Amino acid sequence: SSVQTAATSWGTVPSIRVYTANNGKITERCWDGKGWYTGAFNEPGDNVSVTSWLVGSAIHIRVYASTGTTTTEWCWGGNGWTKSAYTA
Amino acid sequence: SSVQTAATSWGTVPSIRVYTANNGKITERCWDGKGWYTGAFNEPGDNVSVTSWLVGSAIHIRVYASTGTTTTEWCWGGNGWTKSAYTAT
Amino acid sequence: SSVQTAATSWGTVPSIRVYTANNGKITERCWDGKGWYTGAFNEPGDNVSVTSWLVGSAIHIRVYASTGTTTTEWCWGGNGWTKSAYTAT
Ligand SMILES: C[C@@H]1O[C@@H](O[C@H]2[C@H](O[C@@H]3[C@@H](O)[C@H](O)CO[C@@H]3O)O[C@H](CO)[C@H](O)[C@@H]2O)[C@@H](O)[C@H](O)[C@@H]1O
Ligand SMILES: C[C@@H]1O[C@@H](O[C@H]2[C@H](O[C@@H]3[C@@H](O)[C@H](O)CO[C@@H]3O)O[C@H](CO)[C@H](O)[C@@H]2O)[C@@H](O)[C@H](O)[C@@H]1O
Ligand SMILES: C[C@@H]1O[C@@H](O[C@H]2[C@H](O[C@@H]3[C@@H](O)[C@H](O)CO[C@@H]3O)O[C@H](CO)[C@H](O)[C@@H]2O)[C@@H](O)[C@H](O)[C@@H]1O
Ligand SMILES: C[C@@H]1O[C@@H](O)[C@@H](O)[C@H](O)[C@@H]1O
Ligand SMILES: C[C@@H]1O[C@@H](O)[C@@H](O)[C@H](O)[C@@H]1O
Ligand SMILES: C[C@@H]1O[C@@H](O)[C@@H](O)[C@H](O)[C@@H]1O
Repeated sequence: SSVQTAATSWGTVPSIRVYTANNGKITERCWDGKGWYTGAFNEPGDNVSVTSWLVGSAIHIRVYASTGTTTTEWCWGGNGWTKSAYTA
Repeated sequence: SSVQTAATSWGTVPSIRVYTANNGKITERCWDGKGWYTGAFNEPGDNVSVTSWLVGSAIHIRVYASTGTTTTEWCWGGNGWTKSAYTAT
Repeated sequence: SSVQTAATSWGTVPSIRVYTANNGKITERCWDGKGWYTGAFNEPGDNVSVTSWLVGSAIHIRVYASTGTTTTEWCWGGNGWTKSAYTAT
């Protein structure tokens, strides 16, 4: 068995976010040009994927966290992480 | 066990496509700014990844669907999904 | 069981790189507009993800290769692949 990761990046610095599903929990490591740090994202899941887009200089991120057949969408728009009503 | 997903997005609306491998079948959920809907993509696979690029406002998508060691490339270019001749190795 | 892939792309040609974890080894298939070929990337891993960004016309790629709880970051910036000091948590 191994952990399962997902990655996204933006700009040219770059900024990078790496998500890791490990024993039913997803955590986040972050690079903004000056070291890797532990990010605010921490939610349940056995599987993770991610996508992101910029609106001007502001990053928007969607993290799809799945356990069993249930997928939860987590949303970042600059002010914290919230789960949406997204339902597979 | 759990399902396995892959996601891609484009533009600033944005549009998002989320692919889910579940019991050997990959399906697709779609967002173009006005609700989530079930997409046209439905193909066999135990594993899925995706990438996409824009040419102007036209989206192009490649979905890599795997079973065993066999990886099949599915292509969207505005007018349906088609399997390419892509092979692993 | 099945292989596990990750994909990235850039520009409008486009270029595409597909990474596959297969029996503890990750390999790479490449498209630059003129056929699929086996890429330089070949490293151990049971799981792979990837991201890339352009700086002008130069592609930069990070591949995250995991075995157990150990994740290795492999870096391409035009001159070959090297591992960084990236350590999970
Ligand atoms: C996208 C977001 O990134 C981190 O959020 C932290 C936020 O970090 C960033 C900032 O340092 C960077 O240079 C550019 O933008 C980002 O938003 O910074 C604030 C403090 O200003 C907090 O530390 C945020 O946690 C992650 O922690 C988030 O989970 C998310 O990935
Ligand atoms: C990329 C494509 O998206 C869906 O295709 C549907 C298509 O949707 C899109 C459109 O509504 C959007 O605003 C921009 O581009 C797309 O083409 O719209 C037609 C009706 O106009 C059908 O609904 C298509 O199914 C998915 O269903 C496809 O699988 C694919 O992801
Ligand atoms: C990004 C890189 O791509 C391959 O590297 C090969 C390199 O390929 C590219 C070139 O042919 C293309 O038109 C645009 O840029 C790329 O860098 O070409 C050199 C010799 O010219 C070698 O063939 C490199 O191997 C992969 O092999 C790398 O692993 C990586 O994905
Ligand atoms: C881009 C969209 O952002 C919000 O409206 C979310 O609630 C949606 O589920 C989608 O991710
Ligand atoms: C970008 C390229 O598009 C088509 O030519 C496909 O047949 C290739 O396999 C590749 O995806
Ligand atoms: C963008 C950064 O590039 C190098 O500095 C690496 O050592 C980092 O881990 C990161 O990927």
